Amino acid sequence: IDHKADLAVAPLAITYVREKVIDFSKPFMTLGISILYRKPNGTNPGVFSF
Amino acid sequence: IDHKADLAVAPLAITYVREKVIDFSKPFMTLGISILYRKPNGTNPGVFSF
Ligand SMILES: CCCCCCCC/C=C\CCCCCCCC(=O)O[C@@H](COC(=O)CCCCCCCCCCCCCCC)COP(=O)([O-])OCC[N+](C)(C)C
Repeated sequence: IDHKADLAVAPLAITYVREKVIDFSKPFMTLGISILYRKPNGTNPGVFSF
Repeated sequence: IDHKADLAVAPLAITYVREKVIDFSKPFMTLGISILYRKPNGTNPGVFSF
């Protein structure tokens, strides 16, 4: 906003508030919110696993 | 291009050639190429499968 730079090549996510002030190009990468979880292990099937 | 319209609210996919001629907004829907395939039909091998 202060013209101390020319581009902003970075993980700068396009949102409502930033678009109202500065201008973005079209997205070079799209994404979202996802879930981390520990990969299953199978070292405990229960004691009546037979 | 002939100014016989004002907007183009439609499934008009942003590509290289169309962007060089007309101007698009930022995407309201993102997508890609995916695969149709028939859902697995269970494969019951009969009731006398033993
Ligand atoms: C482990 C140690 C050994 C113990 C056992 C030793 C004994 C041997 C025991 C059993 C032997 C069985 C023979 C094999 C049959 C093939 C199976 C089949 O595909 O047919 C079908 C079964 O229906 C039938 O079985 C029709 C067979 C015709 C008559 C055979 C028995 C004769 C009767 C007595 C005369 C005997 C002579 C006289 C005796 C005094 C199965 O169909 P499917 O393909 O699985 O799927 C369904 C198909 N569908 C969806 C289209 C409906």
